[PDB]
Amino acid sequence: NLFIPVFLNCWLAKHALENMINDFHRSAMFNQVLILFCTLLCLVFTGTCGIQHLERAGENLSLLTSFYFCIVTFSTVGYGDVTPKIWPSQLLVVIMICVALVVLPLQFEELVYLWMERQKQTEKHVVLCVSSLKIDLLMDFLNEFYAHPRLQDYYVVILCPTEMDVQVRRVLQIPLWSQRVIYLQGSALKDQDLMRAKMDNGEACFILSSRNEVDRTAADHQTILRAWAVKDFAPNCPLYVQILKPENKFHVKFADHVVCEEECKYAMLALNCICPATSTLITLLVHTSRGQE
Amino acid sequence: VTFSTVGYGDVTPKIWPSQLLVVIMICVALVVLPLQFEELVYLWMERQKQTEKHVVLCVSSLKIDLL
Amino acid sequence: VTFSTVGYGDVTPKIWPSQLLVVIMICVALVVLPLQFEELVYLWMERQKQTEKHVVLCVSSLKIDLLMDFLNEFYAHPRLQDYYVVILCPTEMDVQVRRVLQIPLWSQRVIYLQGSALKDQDLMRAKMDNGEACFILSSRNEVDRTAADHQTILRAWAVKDFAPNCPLYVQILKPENKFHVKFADHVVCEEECKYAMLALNCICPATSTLITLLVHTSRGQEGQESPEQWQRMYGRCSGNEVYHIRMGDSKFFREYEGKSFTYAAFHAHKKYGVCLIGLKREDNKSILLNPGPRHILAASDTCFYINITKEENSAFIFKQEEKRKIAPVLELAVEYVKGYPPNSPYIGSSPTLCHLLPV
Amino acid sequence: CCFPMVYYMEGSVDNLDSLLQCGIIYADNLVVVDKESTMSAEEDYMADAKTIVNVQTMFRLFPSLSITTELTHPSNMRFMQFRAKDSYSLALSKLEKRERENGSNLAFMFRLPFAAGRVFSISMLDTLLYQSFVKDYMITITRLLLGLDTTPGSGYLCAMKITEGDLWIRTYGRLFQKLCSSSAEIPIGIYRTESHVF
Ligand SMILES: COc1cc(-c2noc([C@H](C)NC(=O)c3cc(C(F)(F)F)nn3C)n2)ccn1
Ligand SMILES: COc1cc(-c2noc([C@H](C)NC(=O)c3cc(C(F)(F)F)nn3C)n2)ccn1
Ligand SMILES: COc1cc(-c2noc([C@H](C)NC(=O)c3cc(C(F)(F)F)nn3C)n2)ccn1
Ligand SMILES: [K+]
Ligand SMILES: [K+]
Repeated sequence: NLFIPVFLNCWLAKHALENMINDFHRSAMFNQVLILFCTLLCLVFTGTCGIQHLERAGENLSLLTSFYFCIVTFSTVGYGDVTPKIWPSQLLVVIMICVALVVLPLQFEELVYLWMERQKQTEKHVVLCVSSLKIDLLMDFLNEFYAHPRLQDYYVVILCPTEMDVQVRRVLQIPLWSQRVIYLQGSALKDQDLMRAKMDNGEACFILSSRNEVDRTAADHQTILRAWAVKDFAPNCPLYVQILKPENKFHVKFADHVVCEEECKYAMLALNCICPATSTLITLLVHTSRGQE
Repeated sequence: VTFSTVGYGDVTPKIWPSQLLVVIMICVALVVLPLQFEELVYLWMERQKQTEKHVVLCVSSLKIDLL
Repeated sequence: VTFSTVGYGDVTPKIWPSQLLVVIMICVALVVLPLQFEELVYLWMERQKQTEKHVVLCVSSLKIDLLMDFLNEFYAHPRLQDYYVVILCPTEMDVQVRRVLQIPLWSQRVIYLQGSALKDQDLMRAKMDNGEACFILSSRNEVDRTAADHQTILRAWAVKDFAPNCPLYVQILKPENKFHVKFADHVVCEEECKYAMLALNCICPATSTLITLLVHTSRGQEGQESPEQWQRMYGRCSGNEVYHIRMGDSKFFREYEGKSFTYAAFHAHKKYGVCLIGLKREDNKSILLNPGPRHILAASDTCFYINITKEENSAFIFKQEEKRKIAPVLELAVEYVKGYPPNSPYIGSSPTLCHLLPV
Repeated sequence: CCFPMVYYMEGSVDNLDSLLQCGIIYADNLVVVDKESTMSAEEDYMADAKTIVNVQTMFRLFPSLSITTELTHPSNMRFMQFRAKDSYSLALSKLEKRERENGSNLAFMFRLPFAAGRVFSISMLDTLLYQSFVKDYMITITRLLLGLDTTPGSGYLCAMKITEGDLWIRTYGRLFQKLCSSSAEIPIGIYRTESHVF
């Protein structure tokens, strides 16, 4: 019947647990905040058992009171209702505080390290697959899409292989577009990026050509491959493809609706030569407006 | 005063379930508020990316000598 | 206890000077410690910029596809489950590579060092001297392929100079540079294999498919749930691999020692379903594909066979065989000139007897 | 210069005039090798876009022609002969997804262009190199099958057509027996053909 400090075995339990997590999941940052919580629990456990047992000689306090004292000094509160009044209980509190103040900042440093490493909804959604998203194109899409009362509940997923532009960020942290527009950095040719955007249950996929690209045939090939990949992944997803050059227009003929830029542009120019301001007529006919301008 | 981690101790629980209540409430605060703080700093990082008679200088690329 | 802002109050200054000293001491601490903290975080910001039996992968630019291919092919073997992979790449880690490497499965198995094989410091950081294998891989994405081949040759030379007793697995793009890394344990030429497989596809259809399914480790469990019979059979037969075992120790071919190679191969296929494609005599170092009927098997030969599973792992089918309890093959046996091409374009081109024009 | 019936002509696979001049009506095979500079796209899987689109154009123009292609990424072999309005080709997508769920490295294998031998990827060479860490003989065996290295007394990969007159050999094992009793040839496998009207 002699005191042997068994309560310190929670440290070994934590050591075994962290040795176990390294191999098996049971989840990247959760695994380490779990070790932080286990370290906190082990610290509180060791502290309360030490204070209670060492103050069995003086103040004759219960384990519940010791636990309450240890947690209220854990938060740096220090009520003073129950306080060690003897030599080694005070010294144990001292070393306990020092031990916590040396161990916990290491866990905090590991947590923020992992946080920095980690830094690098509803149904009826619509996916917009582009190559490089600009502010004007995004605003055009939003204005034309959300001008209809039936598509107010829809939210837009944007699959772009490039990182978000600053102006796109400024428009997307607007509260109106914050929860309606989801920006995924990925490619339609990878199936993982396709299931992240949930193409199989999507309402429509809009493949848009990059008019900014100097080489238009390369952009057309990329749009053809994106349309093919989306059709392969989600065959029952209507496609709205935008094609630059008419030669490549028969490769995406399977799509629900295909618009050729050059064909329409030059036909409208020719009609403007024939019927003046035909382009204005078509522009005002295909733009949703209440006629209040 | 126990919120600020001050702990005057002039008024202090002396019965068991009020003590357990302050214990669980401290734990709940320390587990629920850091989530709000992490959300706030996340939004702060995403956010990181006068008088009359003023004059506007519209340039394409500003250098030190020109300025 | 007042350092940690606890302030128990059991012992508290009760006089003018001690209260003043506590006040000034608190002020001094709160003014002098944040300077140390700011210095510490400054140094932390400037600072931001295992086991034995490991394998080093020396590349020029690492992509997610190449890394996944290497991981799938490497860790598909039960013997290499304890190995961890060191990646020496002179470029910084790509975002997709980061996403795959912070997966818990690959977190502690893949180590990424930003460095070059031509610097010995990066070589000892990767612990090449005790490494099990160094994989020098060519950059197929590079526009200039001769420059990439030169870089791979220099990397192989540097690794050989640093760790001579480290087997090298070099991947060469152009055949002209294939004789500079001939010292390596295993060298694969991209163009040679690619164009030979294309030519054979022109000769024997779907030869490339045969080689692709023969060099890929698979249990043969693909398409076993399919309702189509062709998919089931195709995915079952795609699990075949080329295996080698000593003929004396081979339970497949041991009973056929002293017999002809063709007889042994046919009867092994008839009994167990293994395709004995070739052998290697102990006296020579050359592997012979189908030596022929005049070849007499010996207990010291190394027989190469195609089968779903290894003979060591076919204990289940051997125990099932135990649970079971045309002429016959014999156990023993403008005209074009034929010559080698005159001007071999590069060193290492194997001379092949070909149909040739008279002039 | 010493090889008989080996000619060259300047052109490309994207212009029909060059292929018609080389002769694609009489061409048994059309081997297309991707350009070295085409792999400069930031999106890695988009490096094969030009080759895939050109081969698809030639496949649409000449449906009966046999085109063999080499692709950089194995995930793009689904695009070699793309029939968008085809139920079987899109059920193969579900089959490939199911196989990929089980951790299969050979998820691309069930695609029709790959199974028929139309497309391969050089990633198989990397797989071969990693296999040689365990199977040191694998590279030598592969080169011997391709004829890249010639050791005297070593066989070569040939192919024989099973005609209607040889169907009295009802079984592959009986064919094995006949080959080993007549010409001592060892059959590796079968290139099977089925009717799959689209
Ligand atoms: C203020 O916001 C915080 C503070 C902390 C914290 N980090 O270290 C400490 C002090 C030094 N240590 C203690 O309070 C202490 C003492 C004892 C015992 F007496 F040995 F039992 N056990 N503990 C845990 N607080 C953590 C989270 N949130
Ligand atoms: C030090 O600088 C700080 C600290 C905090 C803080 N975060 O958590 C807590 C403690 C753990 N919890 C408490 O104090 C506490 C207890 C109780 C109650 F008894 F249940 F009513 N209600 N509260 C709020 N402090 C916040 C801001 N600034
Ligand atoms: C809360 O988490 C922390 C807090 C601190 C800290 N920094 O400054 C102080 C206070 C102001 N000062 C004191 O406690 C104090 C008083 C005295 C003395 F009486 F003069 F002897 N000596 N000291 C050290 N706390 C540090 C680390 N972790
Ligand atoms: K296989
Ligand atoms: K196998």
